[PDB]
Amino acid sequence: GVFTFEDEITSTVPPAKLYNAMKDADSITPKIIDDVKSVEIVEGNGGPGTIKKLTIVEDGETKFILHKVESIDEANYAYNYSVVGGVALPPTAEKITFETKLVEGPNGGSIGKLTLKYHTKGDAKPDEEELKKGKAKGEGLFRAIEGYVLANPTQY
Ligand code: NA
Repeated sequence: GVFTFEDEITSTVPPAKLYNAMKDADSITPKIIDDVKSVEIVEGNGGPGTIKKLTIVEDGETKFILHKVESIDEANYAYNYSVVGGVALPPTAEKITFETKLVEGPNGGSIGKLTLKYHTKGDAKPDEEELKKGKAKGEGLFRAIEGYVLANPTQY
């Protein structure tokens, strides 16, 4: 089955602008996040079903993570993807889905609605520790994109 967790975060960047930057996560992420070295398309054209391979060098040792693009809704500022392979994925999980939806902020910013879905093998409830890592990962990407936009205002 599926275990679901919601999280909400705010930004000072307006949603249309953040969303445009998200589309460039593949090039933005390696620059901002020290451990991320590259993001490469294994299969597909960037649309749903696309598989991406992230190369990371935590410590001094290389690691791969695999993402699958699930859906996009540009009009509603949504990007959804799943972790589908790599040591990030525990054996009790078929996949971990990260959904991001941006809405308008009261003062010219955005509200990020982050949804985390764990598809477990035999309805294995996620660990306090596992979730913690998942919450941090989703929050980390959002901050990486936001940070790039705030640091490079002419870009978007
Ligand atoms: Na990097």
